[PDB]
Amino acid sequence: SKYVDRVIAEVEKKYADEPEFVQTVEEVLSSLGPVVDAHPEYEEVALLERMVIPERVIEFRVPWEDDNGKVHVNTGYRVQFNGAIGPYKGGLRFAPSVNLSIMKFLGFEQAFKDSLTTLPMGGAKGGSDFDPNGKSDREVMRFCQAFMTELYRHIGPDIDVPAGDLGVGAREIGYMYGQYRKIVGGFYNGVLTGKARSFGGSLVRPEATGYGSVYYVEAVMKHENDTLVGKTVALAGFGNVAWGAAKKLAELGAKAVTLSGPDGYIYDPEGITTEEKINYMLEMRASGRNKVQDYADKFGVQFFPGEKPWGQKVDIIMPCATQNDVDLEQAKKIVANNVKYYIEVANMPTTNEALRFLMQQPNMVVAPSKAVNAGGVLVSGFEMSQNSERLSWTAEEVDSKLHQVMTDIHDGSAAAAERYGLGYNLVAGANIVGFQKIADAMMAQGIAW
Amino acid sequence: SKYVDRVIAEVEKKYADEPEFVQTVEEVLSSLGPVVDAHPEYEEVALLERMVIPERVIEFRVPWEDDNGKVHVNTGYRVQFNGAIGPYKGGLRFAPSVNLSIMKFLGFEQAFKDSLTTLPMGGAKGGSDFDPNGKSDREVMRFCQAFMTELYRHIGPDIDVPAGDLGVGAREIGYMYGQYRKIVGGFYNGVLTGKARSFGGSLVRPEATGYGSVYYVEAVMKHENDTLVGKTVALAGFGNVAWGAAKKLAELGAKAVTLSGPDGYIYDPEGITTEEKINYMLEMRASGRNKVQDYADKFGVQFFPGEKPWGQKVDIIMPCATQNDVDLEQAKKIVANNVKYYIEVANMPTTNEALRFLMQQPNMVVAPSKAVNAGGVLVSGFEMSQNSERLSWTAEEVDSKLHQVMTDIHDGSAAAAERYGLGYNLVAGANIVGFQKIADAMMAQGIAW
Amino acid sequence: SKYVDRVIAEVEKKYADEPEFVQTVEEVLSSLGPVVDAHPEYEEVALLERMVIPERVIEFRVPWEDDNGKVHVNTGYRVQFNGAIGPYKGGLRFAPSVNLSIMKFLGFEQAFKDSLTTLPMGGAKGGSDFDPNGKSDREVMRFCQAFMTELYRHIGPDIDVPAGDLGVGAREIGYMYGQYRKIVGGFYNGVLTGKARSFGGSLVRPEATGYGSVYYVEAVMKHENDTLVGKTVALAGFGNVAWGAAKKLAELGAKAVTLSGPDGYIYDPEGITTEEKINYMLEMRASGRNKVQDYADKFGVQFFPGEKPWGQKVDIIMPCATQNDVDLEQAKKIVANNVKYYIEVANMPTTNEALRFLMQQPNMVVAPSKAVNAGGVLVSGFEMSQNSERLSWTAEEVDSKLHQVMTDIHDGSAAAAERYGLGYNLVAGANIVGFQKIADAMMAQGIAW
Amino acid sequence: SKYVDRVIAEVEKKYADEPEFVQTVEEVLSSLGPVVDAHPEYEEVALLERMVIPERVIEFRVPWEDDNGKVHVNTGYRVQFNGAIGPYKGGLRFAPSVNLSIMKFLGFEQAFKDSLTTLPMGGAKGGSDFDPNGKSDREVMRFCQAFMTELYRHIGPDIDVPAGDLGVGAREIGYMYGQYRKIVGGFYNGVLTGKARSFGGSLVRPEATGYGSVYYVEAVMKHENDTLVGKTVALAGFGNVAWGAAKKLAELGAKAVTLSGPDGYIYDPEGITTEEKINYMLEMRASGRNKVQDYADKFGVQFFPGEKPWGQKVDIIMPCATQNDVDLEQAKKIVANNVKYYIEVANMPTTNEALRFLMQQPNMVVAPSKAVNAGGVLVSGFEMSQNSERLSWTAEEVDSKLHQVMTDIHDGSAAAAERYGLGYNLVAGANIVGFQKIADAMMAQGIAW
Ligand SMILES: N[C@@H](CCC(=O)O)C(=O)O
Ligand SMILES: N[C@@H](CCC(=O)O)C(=O)O
Ligand SMILES: N[C@@H](CCC(=O)O)C(=O)O
Ligand SMILES: N[C@@H](CCC(=O)O)C(=O)O
Repeated sequence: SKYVDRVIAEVEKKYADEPEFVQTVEEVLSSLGPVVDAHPEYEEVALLERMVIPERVIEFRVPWEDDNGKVHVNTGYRVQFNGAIGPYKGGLRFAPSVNLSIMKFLGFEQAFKDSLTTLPMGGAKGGSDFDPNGKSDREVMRFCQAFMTELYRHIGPDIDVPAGDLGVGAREIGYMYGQYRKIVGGFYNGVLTGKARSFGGSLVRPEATGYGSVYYVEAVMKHENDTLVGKTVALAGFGNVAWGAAKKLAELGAKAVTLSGPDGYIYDPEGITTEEKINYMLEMRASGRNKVQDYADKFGVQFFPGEKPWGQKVDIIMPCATQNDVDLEQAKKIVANNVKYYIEVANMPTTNEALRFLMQQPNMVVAPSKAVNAGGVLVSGFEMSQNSERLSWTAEEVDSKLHQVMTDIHDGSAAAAERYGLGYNLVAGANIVGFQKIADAMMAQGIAW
Repeated sequence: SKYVDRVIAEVEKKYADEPEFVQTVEEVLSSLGPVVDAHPEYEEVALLERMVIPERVIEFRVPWEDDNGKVHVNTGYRVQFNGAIGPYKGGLRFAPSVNLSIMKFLGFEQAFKDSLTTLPMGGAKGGSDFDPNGKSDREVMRFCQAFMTELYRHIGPDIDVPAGDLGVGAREIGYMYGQYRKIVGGFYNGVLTGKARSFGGSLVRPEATGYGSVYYVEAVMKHENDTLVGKTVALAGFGNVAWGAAKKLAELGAKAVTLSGPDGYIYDPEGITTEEKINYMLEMRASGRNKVQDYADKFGVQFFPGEKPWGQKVDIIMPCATQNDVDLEQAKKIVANNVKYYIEVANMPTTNEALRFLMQQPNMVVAPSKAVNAGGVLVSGFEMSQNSERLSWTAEEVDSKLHQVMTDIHDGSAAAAERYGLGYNLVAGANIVGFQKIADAMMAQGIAW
Repeated sequence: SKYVDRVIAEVEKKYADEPEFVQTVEEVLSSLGPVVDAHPEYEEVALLERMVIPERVIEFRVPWEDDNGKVHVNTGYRVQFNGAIGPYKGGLRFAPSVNLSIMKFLGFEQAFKDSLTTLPMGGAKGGSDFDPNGKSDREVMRFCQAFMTELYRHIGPDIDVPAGDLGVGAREIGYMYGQYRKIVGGFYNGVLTGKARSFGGSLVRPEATGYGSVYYVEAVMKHENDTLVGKTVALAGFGNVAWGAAKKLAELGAKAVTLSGPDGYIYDPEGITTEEKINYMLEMRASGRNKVQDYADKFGVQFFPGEKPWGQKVDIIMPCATQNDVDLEQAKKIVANNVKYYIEVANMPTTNEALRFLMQQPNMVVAPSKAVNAGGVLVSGFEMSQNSERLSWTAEEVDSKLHQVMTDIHDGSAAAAERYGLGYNLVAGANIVGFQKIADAMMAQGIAW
Repeated sequence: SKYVDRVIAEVEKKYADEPEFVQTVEEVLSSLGPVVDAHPEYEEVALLERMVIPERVIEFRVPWEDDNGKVHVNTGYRVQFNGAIGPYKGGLRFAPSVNLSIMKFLGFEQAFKDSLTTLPMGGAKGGSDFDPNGKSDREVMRFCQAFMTELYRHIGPDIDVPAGDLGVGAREIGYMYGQYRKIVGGFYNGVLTGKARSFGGSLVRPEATGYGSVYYVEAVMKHENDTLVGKTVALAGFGNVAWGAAKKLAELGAKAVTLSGPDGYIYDPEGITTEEKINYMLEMRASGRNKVQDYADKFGVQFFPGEKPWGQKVDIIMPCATQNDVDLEQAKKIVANNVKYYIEVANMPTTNEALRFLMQQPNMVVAPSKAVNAGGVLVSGFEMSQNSERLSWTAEEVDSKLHQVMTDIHDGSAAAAERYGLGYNLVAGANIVGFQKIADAMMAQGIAW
């Protein structure tokens, strides 16, 4: 589509200094050509040009004092990218690399991911260049208070609902929420999600991302007249997502056979499928040692230091740890191994070069992270519902809806790709399904945003 | 000061992509060494590190529709840099070059300028990459409405009071204000300054910047046991500031002998000192022709196309038009001419290379724009007072205070430079006087911002 | 002006059921032809069509309980007609005849009157069909509380500042204000004017309307190379306005020779010029007897029952009591008497037939009430200034400004009439001066309201 | 008055547990008998019963963390006692004895004091049982932030304007204000008074209480056909008030001859009348040593440890330090000495027994602190005016109004006492003048508060 190409070119030029953002826009917009060409009305109201500029961006100063009385200064961000279909929604990331480029790219993708859930959630991202590494609990608390002392005026249960991400977990959400309720003088606990149960968090929260990713893979098997049962799976990490996936894979008849750490990776041909094995991951996580070897030492399984587990021959690859984990190098190994299922779980775990490549392979099934990991934000949506109803749902209620939605995200994507003649292209399908709802809403709302 | 050098280095690295901002910080902070070295307490509360990061930055999407029904999208900014001593305050600039770097640099300087006025005004800057050139009146109106539809929630008479700048005049202020009062449902006319008289603008508004700059030069003459009477002056432009200065120079016994346009410059040895001559500038401005030749055609005076008037031998140089007007090339001519008085009137009309150079010259007097052009923002402060009192002052009241303050800005700067042993360095003096009030306020307010 | 005629015709048709409003619009708009014909731009933005429709109208239910526990229901109004040049401003009228027509007509005229003061005040009117006659003090208090319990959300010191009118005096203003400050939880005493001194009322309040009307007449004498000294004056009423006028006439060398009541009128060839005489009016007012005879009984002066004092031969006629007091019948007597000065003081004290007639008389000077009685609202403006400054001015400060403004309202009107070639037509002049400021502001504010 | 006696009896019974409050009510109400007996209408609307119950009381939890990371908990109060004539107004006291009783008594008296100023200021008091003694600057800052994090929602420039008192000075006001402006997102610097100049404090602030007390004494001399010149004066303390009084006494021809400290008192027959002597007080204050001996060591003047200076024979006694300083014991010495002028400067520096006693003495002049020390709150009122006008007044403007008002507070009190036949009773006169304005306002505002 000439219209699409034109917007990408203008973006590339205007936001040259924001490489991460430019690439994401290109990647998403480029898959929408067929849809946009079928809707000339979009161009007339400059829809794409509007979409690529966040509704509102806020940056602010965050001075705070350490345990020694020294004053530090960081910068806080919240990018409220698109609120056409629900209050802004998206996690908070505290990491020294954080800048506007990275917030806009994650925030643009968040809009598409949130649109897929089928719930009324807009897209946003925020965070700070504050580095939680090595800070005391008390230091993290004062930072969170000073961060919220400004942030509170831009968010709220019907406006913008943040949540956790890298560097931001239950603990930080708790401290921010305490400051919020104090300043505002009321409860409004739907202002943040990822909360502890005592003040409104949802059951299935910890399992959400991981289980969700397995329900999606299940819908993939079905599509392909195949089965999870018996399948082996390579994971990355030993964290939350990895824990949740391993757990549900095992329950489903499958088994994970690898985990990974900055120190290397393990191989466990038996499968991280026991209560004892599965639970230990929590331990290692706890431990704060940050080494995957511990599992190998504990269970007496292979530990290959300084190596990715992308070389092992398995049925399914699920990268659930960090960005740009799988590169060309690793993709080629995966290919060579004749792995059919490549399922992104963590955010942007694959480089593009790697992605196109995997995508050129005819026999392969490639699932994009914005769809596969939607389970967590989907449970954040259920948490906002529970908070608005002022009650809790049972675990069975939450898990059962989680399950039905993840299946629909898969099926919907396929149907959409197929409709625009793209085959079984889950990557473009996720983009298309996500874009359509947003477009419909923006077109109906007129030219205001 | 090691502390100062350290903050400049961290700024240079962190905001590499914001060259204009980096340079301004270096230029201002570097002159404060003596003051900072005398106040060790500043470093303990990380004062400079706080100061260089704006309290709050807001960017937002601005879709709007042209006379033909085509939809355009621009981006709006408001950088609320420092509000320690008054509501945020600073102009709006509509120009296609506008970006965050430029907003932060003008907004950082605005804090120092506003601090010098002696009135309670903080520092901010905002605007859009919208280009008013070639737009209809109706188009500018719809843009201003859509811009304000988001902006209103961040400003207010006690919070942030914008005003005009490049691309933003009475007309735009009028349209934004109409939208504001409609959305908010009340009067609150102190929300913007630069208003027309019918709805609360102040007398002496149009003359403000120009007259103020002449009262300052007057205080310079006095300092130097000299006199305006008889002096000749090179101006740049034929606009508002130039008009106001010429006018007051003439009244004071002096006379301007040049004006300037993108087309060249004129020389008028008699002096733009008559009602007829003086008033014609308004005409040319009106005319929208944008040519200084008109004056030469009209009055039959020299017109040197494609040339700056920096070569003419005069007593006083007052650049009142555009940035980086006076470069090394032009400074060397000025030097060669044995001009003692170089008085910046327009904002950053001189490059640094040019500035250091002029500043190395022992016999010369160099006045920085943040002090010299304070007259306009000073009248904006009087306008907020009048609006808060719900009455108007007479022209004599406003002009008489304008006069006394500009004298004090000069005298104060000198005294300050002298105190820290810098001689009669009006440039560092302006920075020091401005910084001190802000520092005092931030130190008293604690570590919150 | 064809444009003017067209708007009047559309008004007449659309608001047929609002006779009082239709007539006022016609009367005012018809005098603006020359101004509108000189400004084609007005028609392009449909300025007059906008002006004739109030920005906002609010009507509301007012249940309240009497001293016997019976529940009564009345209706409350506030018409916020035009706020282009200041917060809405205008009195509250409690009378059983009150309806929307009457509120809109008084509110449209209030905009023009407020514009003449030269202060930033918009135009509004409000009130209720509640009848204070025969109610207890306690009943009036509960009514005022219930009326304010809804009204408070539409007004405020920067939004809409009501004040007294027929049926609403200091006492009612006090009760409404008490309810306001309780609901809102703060002071904000600039929300209402006409307050008692103890909580922010202004000195010269009681004298305001009356004195103002005499300062205006003074400017008329000057215009006409004449003098107040020695002049005799027919007043109507024995109330506030009459009291204030008599008082200042006497001080100025003149003397009133009549007063009036529903019972008839008195004639006092000596002049209501003594402390004893002057003060007695207050008595009669107090007395609540409502009879002008009391003065005649007390001072032993003529009392002609059931008669208007419009028949007495005097230098100046100043009707300061009720509407449509002076009719054709009375105008013809005035004419026959060769009275040159006819000065409306009370609101619409003359019927139109009467007005045109007086206006056709070549030798006569006719002053419209919107200008002549501006003194009261002008002191309400000074009260808002004092409240905003959080201090009181002295009586001399208030009276001296009152005086200078009333002179300017006269002079300005004359100059304006003369400019559009209308002669010394104070009636059209008041309309023109008032309209111009409002137009300027609306044109500058764009098409929002 | 039976009505008065009845309200005192009901107060005594209902607030038995609040001794300080009960006594103050009795003391004030008992002097109002004559006024109340002249206004039967008061009893009908239960005016006194309303007056003795604060409009609103707020208490709140204040957790905060010390320099060692230990968590402390204190309690915060704000009693908004009466807002009939202006926003609530009154200081903040941080001392371990603070409780509701003490807040209500100081807050009830504050209403009467504020009413005397003639400015629109209501009456309030607040504070905490937090003890600033021995805390670090950083600790006081965190406390002030946590205190304001709750307090901000109850105050504001038009609602309730706190200020300093025991334990709360410029430094604490600065820290609270910084937190306020951060939470609220705007300037609103009129929210607190006693601010540093850099962010809106008024000139003459430090001198205010002391100078004011001397202008009042001056009006007393005049009343009594006497003179300050030559008079000697016993002060108490070496603080702010003492410094200000000594200073102005000296300028006026008088001289202080004593100062006092917890360590004893000094006698300086020459007079603390030199720049050197006067300025040294600041030193001692600074020093934080808390000993008056320093002055005696420095100037070589008598130092009587563990003794009050109430025994020295002087013309005028001005207790300017602490409560219940002058007891029966000290009063008897004063009496014995034939001192005619007893002028309370500090708050409640005299016990009642002592007060009645002094008051029974026929030849003596006794001035109550609520009137004499009104100078400070009067300058706080001028500061709110300056902040609302968004400018500064000169020192001469502030001092000259200070002077005229203090004279009026004296004269007004005398006239009032005399009117109700009480003689020259400055104590009852202050109560009566204060009560009358408040009563007038409450009666006009109806039964809402
Ligand atoms: N950080 C997760 C959770 C966000 C949310 O729950 O709002 C994400 O990227 O979706
Ligand atoms: N644009 C002018 C005016 C700003 C103002 O009046 O706030 C400046 O740079 O100062
Ligand atoms: N009722 C008066 C006073 C209104 C006011 O003071 O706002 C009028 O018609 O002007
Ligand atoms: N604490 C002083 C000052 C209070 C104020 O300025 O509001 C008093 O008791 O009056």
